[PDB]
Amino acid sequence: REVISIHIGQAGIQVGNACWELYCLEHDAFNTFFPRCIFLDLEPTVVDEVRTGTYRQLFHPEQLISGKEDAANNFARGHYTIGKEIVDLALDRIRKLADNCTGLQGFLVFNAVGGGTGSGLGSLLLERLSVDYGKKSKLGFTVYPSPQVSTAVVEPYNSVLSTHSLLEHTDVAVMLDNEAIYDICRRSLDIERPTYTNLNRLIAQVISSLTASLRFDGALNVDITEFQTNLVPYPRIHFMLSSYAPIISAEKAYHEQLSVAEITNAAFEPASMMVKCDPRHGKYMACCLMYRGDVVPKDVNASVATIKTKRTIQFVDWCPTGFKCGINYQPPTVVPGGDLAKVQRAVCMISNSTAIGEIFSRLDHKFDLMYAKRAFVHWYVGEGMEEGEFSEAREDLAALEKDFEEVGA
Amino acid sequence: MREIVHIQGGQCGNQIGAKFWEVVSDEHGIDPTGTYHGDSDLQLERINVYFNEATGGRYVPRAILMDLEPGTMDSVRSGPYGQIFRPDNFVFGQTGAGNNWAKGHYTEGAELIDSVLDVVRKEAESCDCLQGFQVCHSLGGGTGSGMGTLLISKIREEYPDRMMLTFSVVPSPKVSDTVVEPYNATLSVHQLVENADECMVLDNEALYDICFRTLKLTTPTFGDLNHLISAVMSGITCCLRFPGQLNADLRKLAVNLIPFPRLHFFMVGFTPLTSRGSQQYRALTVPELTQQMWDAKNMMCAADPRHGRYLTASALFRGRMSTKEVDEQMLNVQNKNSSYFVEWIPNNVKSSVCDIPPKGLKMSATFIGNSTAIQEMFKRVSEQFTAMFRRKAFLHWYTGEGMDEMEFTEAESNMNDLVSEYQQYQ
Amino acid sequence: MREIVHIQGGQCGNQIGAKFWEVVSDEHGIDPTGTYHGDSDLQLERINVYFNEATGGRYVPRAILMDLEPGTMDSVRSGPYGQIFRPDNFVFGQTGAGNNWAKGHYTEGAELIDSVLDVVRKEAESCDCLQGFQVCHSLGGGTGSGMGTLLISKIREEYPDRMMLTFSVVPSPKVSDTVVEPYNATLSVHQLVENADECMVLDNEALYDICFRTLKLTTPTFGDLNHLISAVMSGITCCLRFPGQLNADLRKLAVNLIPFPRLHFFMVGFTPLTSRGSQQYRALTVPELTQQMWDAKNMMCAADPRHGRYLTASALFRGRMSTKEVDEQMLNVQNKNSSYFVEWIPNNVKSSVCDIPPKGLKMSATFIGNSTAIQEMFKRVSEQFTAMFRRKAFLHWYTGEGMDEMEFTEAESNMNDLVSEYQQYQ
Amino acid sequence: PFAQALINRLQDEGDMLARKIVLEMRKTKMLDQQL
Amino acid sequence: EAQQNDIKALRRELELKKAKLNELHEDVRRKE
Ligand SMILES: Nc1nc2c(ncn2[C@@H]2O[C@H](COP(=O)(O)OP(=O)(O)OP(=O)(O)O)[C@@H](O)[C@H]2O)c(=O)[nH]1
Ligand SMILES: Nc1nc2c(ncn2[C@@H]2O[C@H](COP(=O)(O)OP(=O)(O)O)[C@@H](O)[C@H]2O)c(=O)[nH]1
Ligand SMILES: Nc1nc2c(ncn2[C@@H]2O[C@H](COP(=O)(O)OP(=O)(O)O)[C@@H](O)[C@H]2O)c(=O)[nH]1
Ligand SMILES: [Mg+2]
Repeated sequence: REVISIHIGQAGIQVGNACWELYCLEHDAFNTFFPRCIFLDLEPTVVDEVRTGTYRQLFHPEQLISGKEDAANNFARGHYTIGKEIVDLALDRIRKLADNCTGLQGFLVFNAVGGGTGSGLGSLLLERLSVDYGKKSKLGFTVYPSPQVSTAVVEPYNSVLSTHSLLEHTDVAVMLDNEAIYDICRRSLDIERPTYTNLNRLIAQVISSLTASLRFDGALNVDITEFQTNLVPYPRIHFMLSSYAPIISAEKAYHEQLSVAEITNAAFEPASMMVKCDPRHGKYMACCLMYRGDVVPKDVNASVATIKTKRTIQFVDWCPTGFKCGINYQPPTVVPGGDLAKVQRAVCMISNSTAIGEIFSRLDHKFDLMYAKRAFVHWYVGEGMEEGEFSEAREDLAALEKDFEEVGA
Repeated sequence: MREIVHIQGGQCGNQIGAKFWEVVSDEHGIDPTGTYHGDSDLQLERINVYFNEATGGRYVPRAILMDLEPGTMDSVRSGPYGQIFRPDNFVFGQTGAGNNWAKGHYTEGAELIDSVLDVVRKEAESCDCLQGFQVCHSLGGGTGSGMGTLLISKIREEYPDRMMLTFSVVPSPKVSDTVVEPYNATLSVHQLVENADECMVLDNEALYDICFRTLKLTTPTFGDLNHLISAVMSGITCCLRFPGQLNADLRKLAVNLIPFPRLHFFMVGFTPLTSRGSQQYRALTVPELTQQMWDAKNMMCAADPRHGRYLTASALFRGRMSTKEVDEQMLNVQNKNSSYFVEWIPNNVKSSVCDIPPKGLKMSATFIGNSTAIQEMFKRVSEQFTAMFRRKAFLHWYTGEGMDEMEFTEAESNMNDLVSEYQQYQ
Repeated sequence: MREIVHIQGGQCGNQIGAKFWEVVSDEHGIDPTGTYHGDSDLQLERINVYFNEATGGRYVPRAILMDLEPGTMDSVRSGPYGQIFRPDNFVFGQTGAGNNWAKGHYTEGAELIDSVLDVVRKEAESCDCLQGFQVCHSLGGGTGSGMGTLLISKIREEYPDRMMLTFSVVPSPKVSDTVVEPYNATLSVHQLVENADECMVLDNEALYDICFRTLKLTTPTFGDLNHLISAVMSGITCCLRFPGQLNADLRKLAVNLIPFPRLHFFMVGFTPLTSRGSQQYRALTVPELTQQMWDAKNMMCAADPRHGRYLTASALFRGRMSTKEVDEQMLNVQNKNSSYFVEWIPNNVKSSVCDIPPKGLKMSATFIGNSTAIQEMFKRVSEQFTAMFRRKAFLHWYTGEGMDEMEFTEAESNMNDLVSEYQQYQ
Repeated sequence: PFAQALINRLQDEGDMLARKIVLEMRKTKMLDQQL
Repeated sequence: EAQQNDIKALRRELELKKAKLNELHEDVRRKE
């Protein structure tokens, strides 16, 4: 059993540069990863940093795909003009990666939707993967732009135009912001001046905690097909809040008494979500709890009972059994130079609720304001688009808002 | 990989470009004799963006000097970093225009523009993936403005997809060297609005004012002013030459700062800029760089941005810094000074971080604000232009060369409709 | 965290502040270069209150020098610890008021005070949590009194919820350096009673008396007077910089010593202050500090408190001491001389101890008493003001600048009702 | 000459800004009761 | 010369008023 990982863009392969560092440091159990990867980007600067880095010999030279020139924060450019010449080479490699494989669980894609490469050719890669395989799962861990913290200007245009394909192509989509992670590193990790490297290190922790069930034998294992049923009650509602516990420094960890009861609680407070949204406004549709390390089924069982009996958070009226647990034996590993201390046990929670319906509504106004005056539209239209797909992507998010409001009732 | 061909025109262009190639050659560690002598590995792998390996480690710049008077060429060849250019690239007329835009655009350009195009073509296809061209000229002179402007139009006809940067200085009445400044600048802008991709506006008032107030220089010759302009140009194309935590090429900045195709006149600033006596009395943090960036008395144009609103803004950072501090600082200035920014655009600031500082510094920054205060100069120019043209002063020096009255009226028309669209979007 | 921005105005302010920054920097172990060279880790914990780290151990003082003649600015940069101030904090006019309160408050202030305000804003926003501002100036001169008082009024309407100390020497007939001293003092005090949170009265007469008897100095230049004043300022704000068994901050002192919003004029003394001939014959215990503290011939004003009544009093102790001894000494001096204290307030003395002595001594103290005898100065000054103003002496230098006659009558009324209102609570 | 028109533009803009400042004061004074 | 003084006074007043407006806007955002 193996699962291969695709990384797109400046954000994608930097996340991968930390994720693969953790995989090699963690390791027959290796068979699911050893790498079965592909980096691809339009700007050669970040890929060729890997080609000369410490992991020169680790990656086969062909694997590291690199175009000639960047899409430059332009969804249309990275989806219609420049994507068309590189995407064919990428997926015609990924095929022979799958032919190397025999028991493919799925693919997992890493991209940020704000940019052009992460968004544009992300969706383009996804569309040819869906028509080629269809049944095989493709987990997409995307990075959406934050409400108030922002680096680009045209990112609302990109985020809406990317989402329109992220609905019906990916199977399980995990949101991740930058402000929420910045807040996590500021609050729990007490790092007052964080950079992208620290963000990517703890993103890898989440990925590792949800594939450790395939790699190592636990008391209750859970495959990628399991998330497919247990968390998405409707074919078009798959957008997951993420959380992790205990995110804790090296000194505080020894002082505190980490156990199963309190980390099940800590994984539920909005002070520890990976996406800037308040689930107090929403109702939980389903929750999924990956437990790693020193876990007996009793205290995880007792912990979900206390959550259900609390009234600070509510569930939908549909699910009395609104949980999916999972226990694995091997504890989480640490990276030298990393900030997370060694813990006997950790919890990665992936939920689904209606709080996500707020982020789309928040997104709508920013896109709406700019589009009404036709700001920046001339860049995308001359690239090959029209006014049709702007308006039609707009009404797709309008439908999604009504959808969440209907299901939440 | 990505390629930048350099083109310099006129006296202003040649001397600005001379100081430019001095600082770039030092950044890549190339000696005045043309051979590599740097220390870090990082300085080798991205010199093809600016140089060509000839033979025996001879790295010659990919530049084209262009003028009509030999004084500038000989002064270029005389000084250091003067023996690094290919003598075939010194394309050079002989008669001279002399602050007559008509000479540099219809009569004398007609016999030089053929030779420059031959050199720039052979120099363009010599490299594989062109990123764009980079022009440094003026709008007051004749052989800089007129010939350089005509060269911009011909280049955009041949290569319509490739990028185009123009560092152009504009005349102001407080520093007025020639008498026919309005006649030249108005006609030059008429061609810049339709031919260039983006124009980073400069001026001598702000440059002299900057060296007085902030730098506190005693005798600011053209060397120091050209040194400042070169530091801006190195900062704008540091992303191609060095790896960073967030990259932003030329096209990336262009699409994030230009919301409408005719709105491509920028203001520029460089930080940090401190007096030599106070260089050790200061920290080097991101907030300090931001306070000096958003100061209205720090733009390198004589147009106060607080007289209007910013449409967009850009900040290219260089150095080991935390991206969170970058975004928090940009958000902070976006909330406290809410009236100076446009409302129907949230996020008026694009940011980027490169990992290699300029030589000698720890952390630097470059600001490019596309504001609506730039329209004051166009009005500040058009009022002078009408003052002459109501009464046909100096007009015959251009009329007997080919321009008719409709050309000047067309230049007034384009200037007037432009200032109305900046006023519209404010 | 708790922060004090320092402001020095006029010639009097500049020498006082100069000797002050030497004393504090020497306490924190910073050499004239401005780099850290101390040993104890305790000295580094609380340098955010007065300094900013620049780079490589360089600590810059959080002070602003403000004057009108460059003689004082150059005399500051010449002396030791002169190279530590940031040269941009030397905000500075050029013409000169010259002992004319109207010139200091209406003509030259109107173009210099925007500049000094802008520096203060940067210095206030550069830090996080303001505790207050600290202004040292005189009341006889013009560039200190009128400009400094305008600065006080402008700042108080900007940040109204923060404390503010002002240390002001006041004129007296026995030390009469200028001729228009009352015309300056009366108008300055009128503004201080309505703007400043608390004032600390000083005078040059008492300082000369201290240097004669207690110090027994041969040649008391201004350096020694500024030395005494600096020791007082360091002593009062020692609590924020060092931990102790009973800490008392500036706001804690203000609310404990001011019973009514208009009664905020204090007289200050410092101990131990002994001559080198008798410093060898002395002992260091709490009773010897108190009976030298509460002596009338040790106050730094020419207002003998036994000619009035004490409202409240305060003592700030420094050094490893026993708090029982501190409290019983305050109890003894209040029970014996019960008549000198106000009757409707028991336990008139606020006391505090800090565990870091100044360098060169084992144990020290600082006394701040809010008596009612301060009205001797108000009557003593107002009669000289009346003696000239009944006859319109020197008036035209004030009148011809913008001031009219009702300004003097209003100032007379407010000073006169103030000494009347001190007398009623007496 | 042209400064005569500049004074009109600056005067009208200053007056309109006062109207915006006035309305905003009522807004903050309205939220302060709700708090 | 008179009209020039009028220009440099109206802009300064305009500038002060714009700064006050920003303060009010900031307070509304924090209070909301
Ligand atoms: N978590 C995380 N996010 C990143 C990182 N680098 C970039 N991003 C995000 O990526 C978004 C912009 O896209 P980029 O990845 O930088 O660039 P791109 O997706 O390759 O698109 P192009 O610039 O056209 O090449 C920004 O909003 C960032 O939030 C990173 O290292 N870690
Ligand atoms: N910054 C800078 N400006 C210059 C320099 N030389 C000329 N200028 C400006 O250029 C304008 C005149 O342009 P000119 O040299 O006559 O252009 P040309 O005749 O077409 O080559 C004047 O306003 C100068 O201020 C220089 O070396 N540096
Ligand atoms: N303690 C002290 N007082 C001073 C010093 N220099 C001047 N003065 C006092 O300042 C008063 C005159 O004020 P002046 O210096 O002219 O104030 P300014 O002109 O406003 O700066 C005199 O009464 C002096 O007692 C000094 O070095 N120490
Ligand atoms: Mg990118």
